[PDB]
Amino acid sequence: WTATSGSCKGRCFELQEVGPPDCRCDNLCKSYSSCCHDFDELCLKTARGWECTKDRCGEVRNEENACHCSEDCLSRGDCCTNYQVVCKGESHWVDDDCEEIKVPECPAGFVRPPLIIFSVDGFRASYMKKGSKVMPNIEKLRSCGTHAPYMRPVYPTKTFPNLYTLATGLYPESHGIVGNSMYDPVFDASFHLRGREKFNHRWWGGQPLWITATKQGVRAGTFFWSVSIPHERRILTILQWLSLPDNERPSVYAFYSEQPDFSGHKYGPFGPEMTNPLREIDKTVGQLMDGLKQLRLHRCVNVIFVGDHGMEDVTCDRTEFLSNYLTNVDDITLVPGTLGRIRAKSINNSKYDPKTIIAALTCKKPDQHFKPYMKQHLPKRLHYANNRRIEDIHLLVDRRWHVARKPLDVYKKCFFQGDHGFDNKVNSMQTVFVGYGPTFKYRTKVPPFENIELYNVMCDLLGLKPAPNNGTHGSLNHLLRTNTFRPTMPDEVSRPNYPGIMYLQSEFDLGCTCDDKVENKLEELNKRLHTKGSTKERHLLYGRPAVLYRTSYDILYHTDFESGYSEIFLMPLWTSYTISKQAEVSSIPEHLTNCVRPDVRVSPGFSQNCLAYKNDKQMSYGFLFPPYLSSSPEAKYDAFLVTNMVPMYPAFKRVWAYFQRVLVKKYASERNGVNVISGPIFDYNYDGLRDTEDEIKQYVEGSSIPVPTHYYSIITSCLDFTQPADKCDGPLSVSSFILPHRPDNDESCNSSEDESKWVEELMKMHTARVRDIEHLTGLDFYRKTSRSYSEILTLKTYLHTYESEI
Ligand SMILES: *[C@@H]1O[C@H](CO)[C@@H](O[C@@H]2O[C@H](CO)[C@@H](O[C@@H]3O[C@H](CO[C@H]4O[C@H](CO)[C@@H](O)[C@H](O[C@H]5O[C@H](CO)[C@@H](O)[C@H](O)[C@@H]5O[C@H]5O[C@H](CO)[C@@H](O)[C@H](O)[C@@H]5O)[C@@H]4O)[C@@H](O)[C@H](O[C@H]4O[C@H](CO)[C@@H](O)[C@H](O)[C@@H]4O[C@H]4O[C@H](CO)[C@@H](O)[C@H](O)[C@@H]4O)[C@@H]3O)[C@H](O)[C@H]2NC(C)=O)[C@H](O)[C@H]1NC(C)=O
Ligand SMILES: CC(C)(C)OC(=O)N1CCN2C(=O)c3cc(-c4ccc(Cl)cc4F)ccc3NC(=O)[C@H]2C1
Ligand SMILES: [Ca+2]
Ligand SMILES: [Cl-]
Ligand SMILES: [Zn+2]
Ligand SMILES: [Zn+2]
Repeated sequence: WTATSGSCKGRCFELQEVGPPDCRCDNLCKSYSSCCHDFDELCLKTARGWECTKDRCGEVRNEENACHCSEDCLSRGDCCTNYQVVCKGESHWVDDDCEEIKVPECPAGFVRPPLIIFSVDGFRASYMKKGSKVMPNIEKLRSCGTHAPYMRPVYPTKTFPNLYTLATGLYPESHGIVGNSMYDPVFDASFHLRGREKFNHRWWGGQPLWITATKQGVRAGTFFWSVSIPHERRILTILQWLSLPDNERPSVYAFYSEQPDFSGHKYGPFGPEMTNPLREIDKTVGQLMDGLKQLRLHRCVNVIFVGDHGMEDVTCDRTEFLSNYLTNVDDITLVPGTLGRIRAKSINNSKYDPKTIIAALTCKKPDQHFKPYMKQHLPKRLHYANNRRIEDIHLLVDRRWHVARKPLDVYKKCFFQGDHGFDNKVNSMQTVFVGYGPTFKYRTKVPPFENIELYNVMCDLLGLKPAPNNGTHGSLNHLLRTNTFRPTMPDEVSRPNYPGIMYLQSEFDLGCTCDDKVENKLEELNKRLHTKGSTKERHLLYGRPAVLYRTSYDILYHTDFESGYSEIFLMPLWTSYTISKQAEVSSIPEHLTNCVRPDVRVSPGFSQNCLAYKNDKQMSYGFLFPPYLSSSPEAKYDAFLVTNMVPMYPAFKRVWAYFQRVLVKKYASERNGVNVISGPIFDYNYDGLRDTEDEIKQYVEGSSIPVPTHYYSIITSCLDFTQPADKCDGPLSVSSFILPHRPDNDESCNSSEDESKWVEELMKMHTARVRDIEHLTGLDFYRKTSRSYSEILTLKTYLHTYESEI
């Protein structure tokens, strides 16, 4: 029960939640069955429409009307948004030439520029050019404010996961909303778009914008609107709130539209029936902007126009069914659609074996429109593993496709031509961002960015201190006229050692051999200087990376490379080298194929040994700086030092050798030299963060040599490619990857062919931001450049997608 029969009179859309069992007069009361008897009557008026007409101007105030055209209307703060246009001969906001907003132009009482979030659902990024003829208001915001060509959602590209990421600056794995449908195995409860479970606060983690504001003394408008409340009402409600007295008036507001997503599901992203939903949205933006112009706020408010995700062509006939792959289809549960998630049907069966499930789903059809992963082996750029609500088995589905359990689920559980939720680098999933206001720049285009980054920015605009999030604060400073935030480099925690020659050959008993005895007054002081760092500014162009945790490590210098060697992990944390466009590839000579040499700078005790790799049949080794790319036969001996050595599965050595022998030189060709930094990553617990010495779960058999989970590389050159990588005067260009280090190549269905048909496709799939690598290594790159630090934080958030132009 709820004794809900008090009044809403004078309380229509109040900002507080009053104590039960009283009656409420806010957006959630409809959802909670808690509204006052008169709520509909008073708080949802519709009489006479939403627009003034020439025969209403200066009328008798009739309280029952939806909005007003009377003389007192501006004072009451409740006119129809076109009241000035009809009754006072003022022009629409779209019709005015935009004039730069050099300073905020706010009425008295207004301490700071308000922020209005205008969020639109399923608004595909290509709509801004393709629908530009039927969206004159939106086009003005875009062209006069600050806009990206598109904005990147988070995976899965679904509604609830994206709205709450916008709200928090968190990955879905961190905020807890990992899909529109979820099973928590500890709650033993399910979360769905339909029903009541979603109303409990235990699902929603992190701290969203409106809570962050509240706790810091900034009043917030609503971020939930009933579907039944028409969009015209939503706007007048926001405009009413802006009219309130100073100490009652919120600083941050939200408007949400269900369109164009609701139609895109029925008609597909470009159906002819899509023109009217785009017409609708542009009117609502017109109404808001005319409304702000009325109350003198259109040169004072910051507006964000933003989408949750895009929309792809998807139909029933493009459904892959699991019952065509698995005999035991009734011992699994599947979360279906544009992404697949599998768990056991019953916890009782300990016979349920994820390995057999994955084996049956791997490369079984030449056409296969999905690929199975254990969640820990998904690309790290999706950050979709670390939550108990994400099932162990995941299916990445091809764009334009679906997966289901059995055919009966499709025709009795065709009505649709659109869907979304695919991999977040897929063009059709990209969405929009426009910023318009005093605090944004004027007629400015910025590079595409991720939606995780907007939390920090909306905090700046409101003078708040952002709760801990996954954005990189400072990386979007270039969108703003003036910044609240001045970013600074983290301090180095561990300074390196610089060992000289301290050990004799005969002190080592590592089980390694090499043909290196056969070998001057000229050349001895030449290669002396290389071990002392004479060519440090050739192979290490942006400073040594900084180690941001407490450890024990050595810098080691060579003619062709320089490395950060960990005494704790017995292998380098990072290896840096520059391959110029002129450089040549050469082969490993017959006598040096088994060559591994002790390093006289590093002790036998803090060194790897050949014996452990001999003992381990499953485990061979590779090298971080590639022998193939040695600058001279004399130099090559450096590449074989035991301190350049890393553990690698034979299967992985195939991917690695082809990267080192073919791809590095080809990049150097295209990019006018490249500088590469490569290293191991240890993330056994898949939280996306480096693992400490006492979290290692795998060692090369009988050794203390830890086994990396991934291997990374960062590849940097000059954005103006007419300048060589190592003599670049301005901005830089980068691409990176995080290869999973796996004992098989089951992920690449074509792997039995030559490496040239598959390896590059694999690396493309595991593309990465420098910032992802920093989280996983505890390192900090690009310490010493000529570029501003804001420009460097942008560089670090960059992701090279290998998609063609939108
Ligand atoms: C993206 O950004 C986010 C935010 O910055 C990063 O996530 C943070 O990472 C931290 C490191 O993992 C983590 O810090 C821990 O916090 C513990 C307290 O946790 C609660 O309080 C915070 C603060 O309000 C709150 O945010 C948390 O919310 C989580 O949990 C609730 C309910 O369960 C969820 O509703 C919510 O969605 C969120 O879940 C997420 O995080 C949990 C873990 O917290 C995951 O399991 C989920 O999958 C989900 O992603 C909590 O309510 C604190 O107690 C910890 O301190 C222990 O550990 C450290 C390190 O050893 C140490 O300093 C302490 O001594 C202490 O040790 C004790 O526990 C150890 C482990 O069992 C053990 O070794 C000892 O024996 C001790 O008993 C710890 O500091 C922080 O909570 C999250 N924040 C969020 C919001 O997720 C994220 O990493 C970033 N991602 C990337 C890729 O960079
Ligand atoms: C109603 C119930 C399901 C109980 O939960 C709620 O009320 N929420 C659940 C969480 N939430 C959201 O994440 C949410 C975010 C946005 C949003 C959009 C863009 C930008 Cl730049 C920032 C944002 F914040 C818009 C609309 C929205 N819609 C909601 O519904 C609210 C409140
Ligand atoms: Ca980790
Ligand atoms: Cl889902
Ligand atoms: Zn959506
Ligand atoms: Zn949708």
